[PDB]
Amino acid sequence: MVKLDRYIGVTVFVAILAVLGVILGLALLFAFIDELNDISASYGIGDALRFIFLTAPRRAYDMLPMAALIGCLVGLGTLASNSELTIMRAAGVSLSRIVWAVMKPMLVLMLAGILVGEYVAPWTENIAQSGRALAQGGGDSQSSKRGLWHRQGREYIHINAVQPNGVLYGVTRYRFDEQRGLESASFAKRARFETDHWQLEEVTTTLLHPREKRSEVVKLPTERWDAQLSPQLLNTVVMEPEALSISGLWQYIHYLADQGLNNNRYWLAFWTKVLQPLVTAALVLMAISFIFGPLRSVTLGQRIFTGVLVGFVFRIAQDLLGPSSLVFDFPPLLAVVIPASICALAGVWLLRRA
Amino acid sequence: MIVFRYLSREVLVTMSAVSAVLLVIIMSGRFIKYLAQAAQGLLDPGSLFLIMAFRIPGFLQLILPLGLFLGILLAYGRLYLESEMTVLSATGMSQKRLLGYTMAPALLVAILVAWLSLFLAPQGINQFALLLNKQDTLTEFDTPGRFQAMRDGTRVTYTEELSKDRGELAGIFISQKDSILVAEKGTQNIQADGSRYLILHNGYRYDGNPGQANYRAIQYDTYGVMLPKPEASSEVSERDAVPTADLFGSDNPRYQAELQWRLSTPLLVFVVTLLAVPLSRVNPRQGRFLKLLPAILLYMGYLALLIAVRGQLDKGKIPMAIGLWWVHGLFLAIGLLLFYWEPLRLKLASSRA
Amino acid sequence: MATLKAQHLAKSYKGRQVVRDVSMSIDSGQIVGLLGPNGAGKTTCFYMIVGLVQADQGVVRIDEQNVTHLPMHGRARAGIGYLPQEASIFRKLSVSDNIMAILETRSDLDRNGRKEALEGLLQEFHIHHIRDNLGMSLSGGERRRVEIARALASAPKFILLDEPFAGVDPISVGDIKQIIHHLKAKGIGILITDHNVRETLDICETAYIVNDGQLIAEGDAESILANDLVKEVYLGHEFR
Amino acid sequence: ATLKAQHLAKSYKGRQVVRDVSMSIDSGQIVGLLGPNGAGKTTCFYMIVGLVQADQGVVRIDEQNVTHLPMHGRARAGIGYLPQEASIFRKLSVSDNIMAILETRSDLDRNGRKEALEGLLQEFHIHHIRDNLGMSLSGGERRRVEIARALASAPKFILLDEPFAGVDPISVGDIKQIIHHLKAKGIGILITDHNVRETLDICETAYIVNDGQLIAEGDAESILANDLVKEVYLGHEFR
Ligand SMILES: CCCCCCCCCCCCCCCCCC(=O)OC[C@H](COP(=O)(O)OCCN)OC(=O)CCCCCCCCCCCCCCCCC
Repeated sequence: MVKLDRYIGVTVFVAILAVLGVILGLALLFAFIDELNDISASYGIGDALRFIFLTAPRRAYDMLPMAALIGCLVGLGTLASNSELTIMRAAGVSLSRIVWAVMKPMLVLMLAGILVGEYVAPWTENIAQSGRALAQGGGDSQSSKRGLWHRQGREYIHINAVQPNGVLYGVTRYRFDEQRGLESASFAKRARFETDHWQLEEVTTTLLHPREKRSEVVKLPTERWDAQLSPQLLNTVVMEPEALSISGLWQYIHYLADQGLNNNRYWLAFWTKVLQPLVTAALVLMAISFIFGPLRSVTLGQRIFTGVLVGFVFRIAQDLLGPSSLVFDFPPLLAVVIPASICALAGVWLLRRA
Repeated sequence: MIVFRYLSREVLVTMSAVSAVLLVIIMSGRFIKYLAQAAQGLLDPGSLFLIMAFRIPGFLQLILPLGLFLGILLAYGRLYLESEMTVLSATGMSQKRLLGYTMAPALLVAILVAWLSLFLAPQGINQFALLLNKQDTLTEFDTPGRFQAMRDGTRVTYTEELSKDRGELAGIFISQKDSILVAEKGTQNIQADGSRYLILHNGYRYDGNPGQANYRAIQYDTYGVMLPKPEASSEVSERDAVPTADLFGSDNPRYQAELQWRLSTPLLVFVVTLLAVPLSRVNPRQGRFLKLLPAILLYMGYLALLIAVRGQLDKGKIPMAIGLWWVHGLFLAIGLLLFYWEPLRLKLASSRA
Repeated sequence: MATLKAQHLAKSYKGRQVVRDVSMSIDSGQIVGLLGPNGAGKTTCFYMIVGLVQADQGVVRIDEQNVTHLPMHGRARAGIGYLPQEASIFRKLSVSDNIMAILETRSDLDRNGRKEALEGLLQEFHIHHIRDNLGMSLSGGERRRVEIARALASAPKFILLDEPFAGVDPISVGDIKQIIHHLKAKGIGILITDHNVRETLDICETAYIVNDGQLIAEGDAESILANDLVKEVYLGHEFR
Repeated sequence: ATLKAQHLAKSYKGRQVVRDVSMSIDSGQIVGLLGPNGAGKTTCFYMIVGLVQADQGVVRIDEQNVTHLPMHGRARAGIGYLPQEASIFRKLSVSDNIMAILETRSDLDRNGRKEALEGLLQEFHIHHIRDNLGMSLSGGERRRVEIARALASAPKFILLDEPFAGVDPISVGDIKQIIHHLKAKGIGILITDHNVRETLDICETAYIVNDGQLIAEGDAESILANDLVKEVYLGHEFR
C-alpha cells in the first residue's frame, strides 16, 4: 500500500507543519509583548528582537508535542469528513494499518525533534541568553537580574553576566565573618578568567576600620578571586535546566550526585527530553482515536477547538505533576509517565469501542 | 417578549458554563505558578488554599466578559445553524433589535463585574496580603541555609543554617539595602503582627553599602528584619487594595489611573456584545466554533492595550483626561464597523443602481 | 391582488455568469414552481428572490415597491414570507409560544386581537391538541404544520417554500399538498423550488424552467412536459 | 454466493428500532430495501454493511458468518459500500483512485494490477479523464470513478446507499445503466433509497420494513398491490 500511505502521510505532515508555524508564531509574539515591559536604556527594541528570535528553536521543540496533536487532528479530519476513510476501511484496510500510516511521518518528526533539541536548541538558547545577559546589566554592581549568586559561609557573591568564550562581567561580593570587620567590600568589572582565578578589575572594595575610620576604595586590574565555581559549571548553573542538552544534563546530574547535592530537579528535565517521542506518540494515538469516534463528522473549527482544549489540559497537568515531585516525595519519572499513559489508555479504549 | 426571554436565557446559561470552565483553567494556571515557589520553600505548601480562595474576585472579573463573549457567540451560532434565526429575520426582527435583546443580559453581567471591581476585589486583595504579613514564613523558614536573594533585591533573605530556630545565628543575613540592616547575629525576637522583626543582640545596621562603594558607620540594632515579603511585592501594591473612595479625588497619578482601570471593566462588557452579535453569524459549514479562538486573541489584545496605557498614565506620559478612554474607542469602532458593514454595502448598491 | 415581479435578474460568482437575464412573475392566489438542472441558476434565482443572495442587476418589485436593496427584514415586512428546507422550529418553546412569539410583533393587533388570531391559527391547522408540547417533541408531520402556521402569523402576501417535498414519504406529500392548497385558498401566492419534478409539476400551476441561467420554458405542466428543449436537457426522453 | 442477514435486531437508547428482520441477497440479483424514514431501514442497511453493531442475529456470506467481524473483515470476505456523499480522493488523480485500491489486493502482481487498471478504465469510459484531480470532476463522472474504485477491490456484493438522491431525471437513466452493468458481472447490489418510483423499477425484490419488522416482500407488483404498505408507507393514492 504505497499510494495511500503517501496520501495519508503528506496530508498529516503538511498540517503539523502549518500548525507549528502558527503556534511558534503566536508564542514568539506574546513573548515580545512581555519583553517590551523591560526594554529600557541598555535593552533596545531591536536587541529584544534578537532574544525573541534566537530563542525560537527552543520554543518549537516544546510545542512539538502540541503541534503534532493539533496537526494530526486537522489533517486526519480533512480526510474523515470527506468520507475518504470509510472508503479505505471498506476496501479491506484495517485500522492498525491506518494508524501505522499516520505514524510513519511522525516517527521522522520526532527524530527531527530529538536532533534539534539535542544539537541546535542549546546553542541558540545559550547565545540568546548570553547576549541578553550582557546587554541588560553590564554596567552596575547589583543592577542586573541575570546575575549569578553563590554561597559560602564566610562570603556571598554576585556576578552580573557570563559569556561562553570566557569573558566575565560585573561582580559584587560581601564577606562577613561573625566578627566581620568591614575591611573590604566588593564591586568589580571585567574578569576574563585568568588561569585559576577570576581577575576582578577596577574593584571598588570599600576599605574601612569599623569602630572609628574612613572608607577608601582600592582598584586593582589584577585583583583575583579564586574559583569555587569554574567556567563550565558557570555555563550550566546560569542556564535553565530545560535548556541543557541531554548529554549535558546527564553529566550535570552525575556531578551533583558526586557532590551530594540534590539533583531531583534535573531528573525531570532529562526524562522530559528523553520520553518526548513516547508522549508525542501517545498524543497522536489519542488524536487518531478522536477522529474515528466523536469527531468523525464535526467541522474543522470544532476539531481545532477540541485539540486546543485537550492540549491545554495536558500541559497544565504536566505542570501540576512536575514540581509536585519535590513538594511530595514521589519519583520524578511518574511526572512525565502518568499523563502520556492516561492519554494512550483513553485512546486505546475509544478505539476499542469503535 | 417571548423571544426576549429566549435569547436572554440561552445566552445566560452558555455564559455561565463558559465562565466556569475559564475560571477552572485560570485557577489551575495560577496554582502551577504558586506551587513551584513552594517547592523551592519560598511559600507555605499548607497555605495554598486560602490564597486561591481570596484571589477569586480578580479572576472572575477578568473572565466574566470573556464568558459573555463566548456565550453569545456559541448560543447565537447554535440558533443560526438550526435555522431558528433565519425565520426570525424572515418575520420582521431587525438586526438592531437583536442587539436590544442581547444588551439585557449584558447589563446584568456588567453590574456583576462593576461590583466585583469596585467593592469585592479590593477587599480580597487586602486580606490576601494581610495573610501574607500575618504569615509569609513568619516562623521557621529562614534558609542548611540556602542562599536566597529577594526579587526586589533591597533585602536579602538568609540564615547561617536554615535555622528553624532562627535564633542567635552566627550570621543572620536579613540585610536590606537601598541604608542596610546588617546583622552581626540575629536573636529570634519575632512574630510581631505587622511583620516579623528580630532583635539582634548585636546588629550593625551598617547603612553604607558597597554597591555605591560607600561605607557608613552604625552599631548595635534590635527588631531588625524588615518586610522582605516576596508575594505581596509580586502582585499587590496598596493601589490594588485601596478603597475606591480613596481613589476618587486623589492627585497621586496612580490613584487617578486606578479609578479609570477599575471602571474600565464594566464598559468592556458592553463593547464586547457589539462585537459578538455581528460575528455570531455562521454558515452551516463554518460552525459555532471556528471563531471562538480568534475572539479570545482579540479580547486579550483589549486587556493588554489598556494595561499598557495605564502604565503610561501613571508614568506621566499621557494626560489623565484622555485616559484609557481612547482604547475603548478603537474597540467600539472596530465593533461598529463589523455591525454596519452589511447595511453599508447594500446602501452603496442602491447608489450604483 | 399584489404581484411579485423579479425581472432581468443576473448574478456572477468568481467571473462566471451563474444567472443571466431571468424574469419571473407571481400573483396572489397562484402557485408557481421554479425547476431546473442542479447546476443551473434555479437555487440562485430563488435565493435572490428571497433575499439571501444579493443580485448584481435587475429589480425585485412587489406591487411597485423596490425591495432589491432591502435586507431580509424589510422584504419580509412588505409581505414576503420564507420557509427554510430544514427544521426551523423553536426547539425549547411550546407550539402556542411558537405562534405567539411572531404574533407579538404585529402592530395591527391588541391583546384580544392577538389571542383570537392565535386561537384561529391553532384551530385552522388542526394543531389545537398539541398546543402545549415542546417544539423538540413534535413528529415530522406536525412540525411542518406548526412552522406554516407560524409563518402565516406574520400575515404575508407571498410564502416562498424551499424544498417542501424533501425526504418525505409518499403518504406525507398528500398532507403538504392540502396545506399548500389552503395557503392558495387564503390568498397567499406560493413559489416552490424542488428537485422532485413529478410532485412539483402536479401541485403547481405555472412552472419556470431555468437552465444555464436563462429561462428555457414556461407554462403549465402540459406545455412543459411536451417541450423538446426541456426534454433534451432536463427531463430526458422517457419522463412520463 | 448468498448474503443472509438472519434475525437482525438492535436496541437504541431505551427503545428498540429493529425486531427480527431477515433478508437474503443472492448473486446477480438487485434487491431494494425500502420503508418509512422513521422506521428501521437505514439501521438494517448499516447493520449489514458493518457500521452499526447488531445485538442479535447473524450475517453470513455463504457459510462464512461475519456477524462479529468489523467492516475490515466484512470487506475482506467481500462486501462493497458506496456512500451517499462524494467520497472521491480529492487530491489524487483518476488513474490513482483505482490504483490506490488495486495495490491493496494481494493476489495481483505488478503486471496484473496494470492489466486490471486498463480494464477498469476502459469499462467505465473514464479513459480520457485519467489525469484529472478528484476535486476537478463533475457529478456525472464522479459516480463512475467511484464505481470503478469500488470494483477495484473485487467485491461480491455492493451495497449502494442513496444512489438516486438529488440527481436530475436524466442521470437516473445512466445510474440504472451502471447498476445493470454491475449486475451483469455477478454482483448482489442492494439499494436503499427514499425514491420509491425508481428503486421499485430497477430492483427485482423489495423488503418493505416498518417499525423494525418486514411488513411485505416480493417483486414490484406484489409490493404495489399489498395493503399494509398502502396503509402506512405509500398511501392509497400512490399511482
Ligand atoms: C533561528 C530560527 C528562527 C525561526 C523562526 C520561525 C518563525 C516563523 C513564524 C511564522 C510562521 C508562519 C507559518 C504559517 C503557517 C500557517 C499558514 C498556512 O496555511 O500554511 C499552509 C502551508 C501549506 O503547505 P504547502 O506550501 O502547500 O506545501 C505543500 C507541499 N506539497 O504550510 C506550509 O508549508 C507553510 C508553513 C510552514 C511553517 C514553518 C514553521 C514551522 C516549522 C519550523 C519551526 C521552527 C524551527 C526552528 C528550529 C530551526 C533549526 C534549524
